[PDB]
Amino acid sequence: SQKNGIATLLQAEKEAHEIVSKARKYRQDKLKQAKTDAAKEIDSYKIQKDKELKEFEQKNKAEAGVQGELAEIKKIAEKKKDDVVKILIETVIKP
Amino acid sequence: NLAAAERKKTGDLSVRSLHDIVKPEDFVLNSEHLTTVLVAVPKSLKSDFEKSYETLSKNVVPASASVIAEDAEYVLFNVHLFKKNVQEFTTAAREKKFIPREFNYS
Amino acid sequence: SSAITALTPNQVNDELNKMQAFIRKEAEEKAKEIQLKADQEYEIEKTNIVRNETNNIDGNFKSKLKKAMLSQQITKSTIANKMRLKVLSAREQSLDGIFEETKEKLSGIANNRDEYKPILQSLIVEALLKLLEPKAIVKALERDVDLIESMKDDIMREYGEKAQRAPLEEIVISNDYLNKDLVSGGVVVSNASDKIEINNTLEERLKLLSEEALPAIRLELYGPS
Repeated sequence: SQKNGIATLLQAEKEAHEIVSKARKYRQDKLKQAKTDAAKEIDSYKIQKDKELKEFEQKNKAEAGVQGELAEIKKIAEKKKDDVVKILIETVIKP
Repeated sequence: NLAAAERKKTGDLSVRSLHDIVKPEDFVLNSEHLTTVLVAVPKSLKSDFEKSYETLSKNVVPASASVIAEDAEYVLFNVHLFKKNVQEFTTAAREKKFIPREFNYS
Repeated sequence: SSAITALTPNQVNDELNKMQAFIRKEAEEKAKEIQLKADQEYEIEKTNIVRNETNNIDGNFKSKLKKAMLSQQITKSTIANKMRLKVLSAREQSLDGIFEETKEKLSGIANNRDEYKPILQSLIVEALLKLLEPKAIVKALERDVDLIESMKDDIMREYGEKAQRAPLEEIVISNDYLNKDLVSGGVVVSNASDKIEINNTLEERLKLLSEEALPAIRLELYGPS
């Protein structure tokens, strides 16, 4: 008899083909997973860049280093002020 | 009419065509690994074939041989084995004075 | 026996098991390689898909970021200019307050007849000396006309000395009065033909003085920039 071994080997081949089929299913699933994960990574990356620029703009006493000069101007002015006014008055009223 | 008087239409089993001898049951169809080879063995080496064919090459199906035909000088066997070992098997068989009959079925 | 073999029924079983083990193992290895290559291809393709888009994202992100630092720099520039502008404006207003207070003091003297009278008389005569005509029209404020009509003799007597080569006949006090919001004190002296006008008001003298004294004051308290 041959069938008692042939059928055995054929059954083995069948199980084998099932195994390979499972493997190929795995392959398809990975191929789609590539695209899905790619989408998620692209979106998260875009959000990250937007956050980076936004944080660059939201974070990144200008009149403090000038008042010292303004007070100086007012000082120099007020010092010789009354004298100048006095001369101006006595120039208009005295022909 | 069952008692038919026939005549020699061919030569011996080692060189004759086999289309009128073999039948689909003798072959293993549709298999990624398995295939069938036919071996014409001179009658004086029948016993020699029967106890050595299982190791003529690797991956020979054990106890798979069967007498397909027989004439006055030859006995035609069939053997199932892995396709990738057909070459080694036929070479080894030719080394042991057996005549491997080439038969590519489909 | 319908069974051609050189092995015992257990040996052929062992051999069959060996062969099917070979097949099974081959299948398992094939599957393993399939899944491994699938993982590698997953990584490669994911990397490519992501990169193809990040190449476009970083492209415009670079452009946007480049135009942000520029905005910051422009902000800094505008502030830096604003401060200097505040300095110059401070200097200008500083020079403004002086002339404003001077105008205030003139307006103060205007409402002080005790000192205003000899000053008013002094201005009327000076205008006459620049006019040099037998007759002259005087145009003053509505409040000053009383004071002026009470010192015509003084004016004519004073003018008839500093200009003996040009006597004065009659002084006419005009009916047209000066503006309250324009003139604090002083007069405007015109001639008969009304061609020559001499604005001798405090505001006019102050302005004409400011036209030449302002840059002098500016280039005395500070320096040319």
